[PDB]
Amino acid sequence: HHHHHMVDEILKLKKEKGYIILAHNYQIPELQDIADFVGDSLQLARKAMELSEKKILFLGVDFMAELVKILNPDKKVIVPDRSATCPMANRLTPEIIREYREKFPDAPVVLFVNSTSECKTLADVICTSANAVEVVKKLDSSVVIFGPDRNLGEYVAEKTGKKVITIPENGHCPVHQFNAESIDAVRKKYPDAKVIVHPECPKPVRDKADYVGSTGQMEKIPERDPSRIFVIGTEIGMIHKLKKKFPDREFVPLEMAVCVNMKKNTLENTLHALQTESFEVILPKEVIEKAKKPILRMFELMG
Ligand code: SF4
Repeated sequence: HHHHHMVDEILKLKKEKGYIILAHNYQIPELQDIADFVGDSLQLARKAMELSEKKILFLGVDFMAELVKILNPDKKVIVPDRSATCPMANRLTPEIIREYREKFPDAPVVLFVNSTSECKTLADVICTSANAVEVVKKLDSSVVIFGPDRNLGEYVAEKTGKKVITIPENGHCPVHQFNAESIDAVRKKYPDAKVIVHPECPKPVRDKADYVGSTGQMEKIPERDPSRIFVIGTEIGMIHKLKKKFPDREFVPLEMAVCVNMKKNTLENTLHALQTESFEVILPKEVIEKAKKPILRMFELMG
């Protein structure tokens, strides 16, 4: 295979230099295939608490790389592209969080994992798409401040019956803005297919799906649902993941949806990262100390 040179050297350098490679489900297939662990944000966060390797190469976006670092302050965490980020986070700021705390006195602040580490220092609890409902359900409050994703917060409100105040204004993931007409059309094309969508999708898409869940939840659905065809409403990288796990099922994208930031990582720049052991993820010690609290609370509210 024509990529063999990069694949072979990545595997050699990872072993020689003592790295574990963690990747998100939206990474390109070629990178998923060289990673030691590929999962959703919650699975990556849990893996980050467990792993023993002294050095971590993380393949995803910066806020998750930083979460890995927060949980492993004394390990070296590197990423191949230091600009890979989630655009939804930048609109959420400390000033907005403090404004809303005052506006809603005793409402806990629940931040989605795609948020700056600075913002996480101000959060009561972190969540991911997988556990947001569970986290908010278990909190001792009928009102929560939630951000940055409005769709996820609205889904949480539905599922919990609680008041969810979303910050900032119109925070959303462009990748998951499918139109529900795509579900109508695929219902006609494949009448027995099951439609699985991400909770970051807008409400009419969520409401027309058979299942709503994180990418890790999506991967578990075929363990219990014997359907021959699944239609997948999330970023295109998950198709490869699902097809690998379940070669005897068919996975159809709801629409083509690409996260440009997730695609910044390539075989070439991942090789360069292992050659140079760059770019290290570095945070102020104060940020680690403060942000770890709501991250650890997330795990306390699950189990
Ligand atoms: S897919 Fe959406 S929410 Fe996830 S990193 Fe990309 S822009 Fe952010």
